[PDB]
Amino acid sequence: MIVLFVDFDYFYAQVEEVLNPSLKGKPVVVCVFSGRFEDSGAVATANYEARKFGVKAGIPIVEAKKILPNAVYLPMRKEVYQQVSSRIMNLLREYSEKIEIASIDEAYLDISDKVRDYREAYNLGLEIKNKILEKEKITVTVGISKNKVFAKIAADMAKPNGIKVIDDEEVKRLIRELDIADVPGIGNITAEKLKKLGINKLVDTLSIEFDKLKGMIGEAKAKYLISLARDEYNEPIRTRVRKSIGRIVTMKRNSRNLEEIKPYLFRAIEESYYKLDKRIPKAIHVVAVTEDLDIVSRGRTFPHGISKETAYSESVKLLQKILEEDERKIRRIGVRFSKFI
DNA sequence: CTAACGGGATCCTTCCCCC
DNA sequence: GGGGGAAGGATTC
Ligand SMILES: Cc1cn([C@H]2C[C@H](O)[C@@H](COP(=O)(O)OP(=O)(O)OP(=O)(O)O)O2)c(=O)[nH]c1=O
Ligand SMILES: [Ca+2]
Ligand SMILES: [Ca+2]
Ligand SMILES: [Ca+2]
Repeated sequence: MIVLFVDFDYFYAQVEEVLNPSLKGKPVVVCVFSGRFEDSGAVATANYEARKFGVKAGIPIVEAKKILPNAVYLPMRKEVYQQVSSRIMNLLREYSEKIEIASIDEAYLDISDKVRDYREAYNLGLEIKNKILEKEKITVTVGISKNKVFAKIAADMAKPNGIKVIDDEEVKRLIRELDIADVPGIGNITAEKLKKLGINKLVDTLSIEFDKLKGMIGEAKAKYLISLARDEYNEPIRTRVRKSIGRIVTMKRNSRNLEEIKPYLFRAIEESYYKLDKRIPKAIHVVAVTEDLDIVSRGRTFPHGISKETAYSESVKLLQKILEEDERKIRRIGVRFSKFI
């Protein structure tokens, strides 16, 4: 297998840069305002000019303005970014029928049937980089290797407008030397669990007893990491089908009053049913983010599709159950639909 | 009515009903 | 012993 992985660079900020090129060279920060107060919210992404000084995704807006008070702070316009993303994905489909769209800005291409070695796969990587910046003037990063995981690691390394190949021989040195926290699927809770077991490299998973590795990170992550360490990972590129659609809004103030929460729950349903855009769900989940950011959720499924009116009636019953069974004030209320037809 | 913070989605684990 | 569905967890974007 030769897998080609395309990852658009600083993508929300770069799209705003494309629609308004005067922004180029300046630090651009794309924020998600929450409306509790002024500048309440977080950073969706920033470009590298803003990232240089520590303004990156996740940190509060007010924190970013303390660091770069004169940066360009734009509100998030995600469906603008989605239509741009949709057009770029359609470009990628010319280079392989086997393609996996992983998120709004990442696609995996199986180029096994289109090139014979890495040298050609590298050249076609440049052909894709040019065509995207040709047709849409967006710089991307190409990562090429033998499986999805190392193709993504390659792109992580060359990330800002790069292209880089991890060959079979670098895969082996990476198995021995790459920090295991830098492996896709290993966040900090799992990474911290691995270090307390002594594992800091992928090869260490072969030396440890499986049951004690399984006992602390789970069966799936264990087989996953062992498979990578044995150089025997090879999940195929598959078309990913969106399995849920939802929306959760922050209330202007915390509450446990059913009548105060109901408008927000209903607006989540309105916006959620719009995003379904045709497509009928048979399962609904009411999702509450509590006082202290803890997410509670009650749902239920039906032998049939759910109309908007049933979504209204049932969300109230499911919301009542959340307050019946939890004592925390709710801070954000939302809804998720799944199990489509 | 301005208060130390978004939002969307996936896969997996755990528990419990059930064959 | 396992298949299945609900709610919680960890991840990533
Ligand atoms: C990391 C991250 C990204 N995003 C959004 C913003 C990005 O435009 C999009 C893809 O994110 P990423 O690909 O993870 O980051 P990026 O594209 O903005 O920067 P990079 O060049 O390093 O890839 O997802 C979030 O909303 N929250 C997050 O925590
Ligand atoms: Ca990415
Ligand atoms: Ca990206
Ligand atoms: Ca990590």
